[PDB]
Amino acid sequence: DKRRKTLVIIEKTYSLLLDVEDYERRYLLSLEEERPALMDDRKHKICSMYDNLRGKRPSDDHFVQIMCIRKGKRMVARILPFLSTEQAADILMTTARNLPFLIKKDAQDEVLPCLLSPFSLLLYHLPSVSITSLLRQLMNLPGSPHLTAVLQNKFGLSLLLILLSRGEDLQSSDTQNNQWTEVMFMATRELLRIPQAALAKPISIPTNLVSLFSRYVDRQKLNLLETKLQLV
Repeated sequence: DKRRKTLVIIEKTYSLLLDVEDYERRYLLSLEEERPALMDDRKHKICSMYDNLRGKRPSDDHFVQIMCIRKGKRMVARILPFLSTEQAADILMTTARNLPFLIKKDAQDEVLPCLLSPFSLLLYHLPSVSITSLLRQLMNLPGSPHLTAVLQNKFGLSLLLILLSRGEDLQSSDTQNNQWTEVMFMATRELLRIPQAALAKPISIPTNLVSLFSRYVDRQKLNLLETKLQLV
């Protein structure tokens, strides 16, 4: 159906991507000649890709449709590092907001995991509040919060872990407190609730996750999480 029309948005945007990747590529392998990067004329293309992913607010429809086609996801995964921190945060927020539905349409293709790396790097430019918002969004709070579909998914589960992890980095360097502790009591709770079998296989399991859960759970249940996630 409209998959046909959306496919056009993708190709239109894909062409922009290759152009941007071409300049970056040829510039990165010529770091002698010691010449300043000429980005003045390239910049309006990045915004164009962002617009094509959303297009001012606008409903999640435009973006979600794109994130259902195999090429769409692979594309977005490559567009991310070109976007500004805000643009990428919007994409990540919008992804988590509709993640349950995106996992369903990714049943056959299973290409979501290629977004993990791009999002990983994004999280290191995000402050405490943003991480909480992302987790709060992923878990569906404020609205009825569930994550079952998320934990039973490689990317969903791996994303949850990278978020909780980054949140540890920033919460250790010490309504955020209420927001964060709720998202942490929901995280640990739902993590203990899920059966060992239904849990997906995480791509990269962060080391500081033991310390994090040490703050919201007792020794007894903490061991459960260790054996539960190969925590390290």
